[PDB]
Amino acid sequence: LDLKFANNRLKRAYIALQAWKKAFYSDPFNTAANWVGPDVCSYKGVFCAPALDDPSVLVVAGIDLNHADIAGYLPPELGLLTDVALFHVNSNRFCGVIPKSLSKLTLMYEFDVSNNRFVGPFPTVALSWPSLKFLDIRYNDFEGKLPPEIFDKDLDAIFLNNNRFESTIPETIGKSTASVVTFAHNKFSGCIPKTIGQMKNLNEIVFIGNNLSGCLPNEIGSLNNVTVFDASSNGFVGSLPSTLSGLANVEQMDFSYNKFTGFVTDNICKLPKLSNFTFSYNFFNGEAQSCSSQEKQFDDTSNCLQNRPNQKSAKECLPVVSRPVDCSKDKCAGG
Amino acid sequence: RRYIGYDALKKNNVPCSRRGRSYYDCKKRRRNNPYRRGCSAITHCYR
Ligand SMILES: *[C@@H]1O[C@H](CO)[C@@H](O[C@@H]2O[C@H](CO)[C@@H](O[C@@H]3O[C@H](CO)[C@@H](O)[C@H](O[C@H]4O[C@H](CO)[C@@H](O)[C@H](O)[C@@H]4O)[C@@H]3O)[C@H](O)[C@H]2NC(C)=O)[C@H](O)[C@H]1NC(C)=O
Ligand SMILES: *[C@@H]1O[C@H](CO)[C@@H](O)[C@H](O)[C@H]1NC(C)=O
Repeated sequence: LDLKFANNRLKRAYIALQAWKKAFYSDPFNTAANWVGPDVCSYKGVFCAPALDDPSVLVVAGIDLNHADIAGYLPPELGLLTDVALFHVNSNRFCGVIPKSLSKLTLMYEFDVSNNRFVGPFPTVALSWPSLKFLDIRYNDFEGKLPPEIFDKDLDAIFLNNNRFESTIPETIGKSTASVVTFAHNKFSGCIPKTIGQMKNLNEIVFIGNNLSGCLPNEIGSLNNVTVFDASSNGFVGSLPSTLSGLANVEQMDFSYNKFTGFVTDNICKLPKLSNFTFSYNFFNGEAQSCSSQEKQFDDTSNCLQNRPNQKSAKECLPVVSRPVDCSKDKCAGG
Repeated sequence: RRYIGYDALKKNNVPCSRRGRSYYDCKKRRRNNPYRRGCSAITHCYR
């Protein structure tokens, strides 16, 4: 050791990066060949800024490693890498569970491990970060239950797409400030909790490709300022509730590849902001009188509308009990 | 026209093309300060 740094805090960052360089098993872009020398602020991927503690001293404030296919694991020596808030490590072949030592990153604000080969349970270390507002663990192989403690934190975005979650959606979902949440392409079992409308700020939401069931909890209508609502490729059964007319700000909705029954309401479906309203590949004894004229976009394929084309064989449309589930006495819709 | 809830299904896309900048302040990088947060919610600030 014969190197001196501008401050003592960047000295630990050099220790972490060099040890984390030693954990790089592959780098086709040669983006890590620059990681030699004490002048860390010129390394490719890391960025410096005047420290919020004192503007006199500059510190490594963020790490950005967008696509740049990079392989390896995250060693525990990254705990010395303090004060970083943005960690963009997306679309690179990293592996290994997130180290527990990353809990020392008290200033973590946005954490981007999307499109990685991380194979763990859920990162219970990603919950100790108080300032965290953006969290995406999408296109990863996470397993097990989603802890209900995630929504209790003041988060702004949660991404969980293309994972292997196997529990049910926690009842704590209503406590989240999260503007956008994504549960797509996951094995979420159970029903949607009846605690949604306790959001008051949820903008976008998606439920594509889940093994979810149950009649739709009508409390979703309280989302007055909501933009995207999607429940495609799910196993939902029942009729559409009439209280969804409160979604005045909704712009797009999708309910395809489900087993919905009942009536389509004409009331809310004429919203000046709603676009591309797809309900195809479903069961709907109701009619879409005002809900395929060409001022907006509607889809009615495999919906069993006798007046409309592209319907389903009358032997396939309600050859079973034509009664929908009562959506009463059901544990997911009322008493 | 720009919805990030649907663009999240694309593993390769990012909320900000300009590298280094925070996903909330994805504007011109006069100083490229990682500690500056322009927008508040991640729906009104998509690029
Ligand atoms: C209006 O809404 C409808 C319904 O949501 C929408 O139709 C859907 O469009 C999306 C694309 O925006 C289709 O998604 C594709 O589906 C095919 C299978 O049919 C998949 O193979 C595709 O995945 C490929 O592409 C991905 C992205 O590049 C890759 O990540 C992936 O690995 C694959 O290479 C893709 O998911 C969707 O199938 C249709 N819906 C139906 C019923 O087919 C329509 O586009 C909307 N109109 C707009 C946007 O104005
Ligand atoms: C949605 O409207 C509620 C009701 O006032 C408000 O408290 C909340 O901040 C709004 N959220 C937005 C604009 O996303």
